[PDB]
Amino acid sequence: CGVPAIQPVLSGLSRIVNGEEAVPGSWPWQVSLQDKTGFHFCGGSLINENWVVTAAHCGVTTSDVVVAGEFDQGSSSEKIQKLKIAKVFKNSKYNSLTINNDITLLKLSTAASFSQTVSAVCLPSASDDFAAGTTCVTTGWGLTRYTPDRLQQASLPLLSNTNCKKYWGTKIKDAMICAGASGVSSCMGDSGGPLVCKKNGAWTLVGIVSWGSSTCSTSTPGVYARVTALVNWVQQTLAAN
Amino acid sequence: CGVPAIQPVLSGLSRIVNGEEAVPGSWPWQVSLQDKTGFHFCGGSLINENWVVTAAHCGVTTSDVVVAGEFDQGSSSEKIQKLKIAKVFKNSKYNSLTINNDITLLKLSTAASFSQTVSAVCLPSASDDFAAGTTCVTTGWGLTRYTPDRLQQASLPLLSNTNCKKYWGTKIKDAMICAGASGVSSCMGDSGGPLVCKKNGAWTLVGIVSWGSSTCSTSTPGVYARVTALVNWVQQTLAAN
Repeated sequence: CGVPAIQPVLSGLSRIVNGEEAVPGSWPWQVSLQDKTGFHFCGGSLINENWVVTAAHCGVTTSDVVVAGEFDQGSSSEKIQKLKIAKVFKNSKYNSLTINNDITLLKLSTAASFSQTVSAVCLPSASDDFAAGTTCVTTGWGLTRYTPDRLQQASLPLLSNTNCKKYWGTKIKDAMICAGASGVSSCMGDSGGPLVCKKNGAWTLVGIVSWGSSTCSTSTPGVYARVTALVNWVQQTLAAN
Repeated sequence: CGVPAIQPVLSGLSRIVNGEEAVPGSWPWQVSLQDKTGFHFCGGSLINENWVVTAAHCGVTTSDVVVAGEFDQGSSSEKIQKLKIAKVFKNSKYNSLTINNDITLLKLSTAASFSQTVSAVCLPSASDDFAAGTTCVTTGWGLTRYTPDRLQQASLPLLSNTNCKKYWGTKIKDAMICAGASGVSSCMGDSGGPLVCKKNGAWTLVGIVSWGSSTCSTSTPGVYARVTALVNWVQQTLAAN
């Protein structure tokens, strides 16, 4: 896990304004979530061939589909896997008013076929420490909400929650983590999309997109679900189903 | 319904900055929603002795309590009714990502005792037309989220959805309505709290608080669930339960 067969290329432009285009297939856990009608509404991350992790505030149901292997949402030409959802597991601690504990698991009906362009992100241990100032990467088609239809990426640093409160105040809870405000926007991440950091040669899922600056400010950090705080619940859910 | 036994007094100060204090008991349908621990997290409105209407994004469950007859949340001295919730009816069309169709009904276990300070707001017909520019009133303890602990009120005008889109863009859906940006803030309304307008001597529930300006701007309108679009669902739910 965490080692793409097609390696990401990250340039200085990933650090400013709205990031830059990714190399196709270089973020192989990134999936798109489409509703009954084919409309892309959220992101998510494969954690193995049968399970996708996304945000609870996406409100995914079993009439939505998981789309793997995608790069260009405007191309009907690329090999993709449209996978049906058999069951949705929303974290019971999710507070839909503060958006705290913002995580949901999706169990697929049939397994994805892992390949060079479809494979799993690594999950952290609950005890892992990702320090403030660490450069991490967020990816998604979140800029289409306002414009390129190809997968974008940005490099942005983690913040301590204390420093994140200077921007967002009391909305920041312990199961949250912030990144950005470094002169680059966080809006390329879809709701539910990944924030990953490279630990010992492998990319690890550190955050899930919860919300960001209402104006895509380059000086306002994104707020993510903190995966260390929720990974025990993830592993308990996989073991019981 | 819609005719308080204690009549509201609304002065010019209800029109600017953060509104003004209400006369005690003059908004008798206003309830407070408290969790297991007594913490006030949302508002709502009585529509009869057995049913409270609030917003779906409040995520109310049967371990929360409805508190009626309140004025001063810091006073342990006033007569109030703490009412248990027997069942929660979230509108199935609620989209937790756009906050569209943001309405939930609460059926009480035991009826409230209606009085001078506890009584019901009127519901509109689906076909009622509340025109842009109509002065309406929002009430709540929403300023405690940042400060007075007594019930506040503000007068603010309705906007057409077209004009509301100039502020909020594509987040405005048909089951929504906006009010304010007239030099007064909308933040005194709790999530799920009422927006009422006086039609033929009776106060009618026109909106339910969905979200507002992240900085409580006096030039940014509040966004509410549009009750005309959801009242048929309300009446269908009351008739089947």
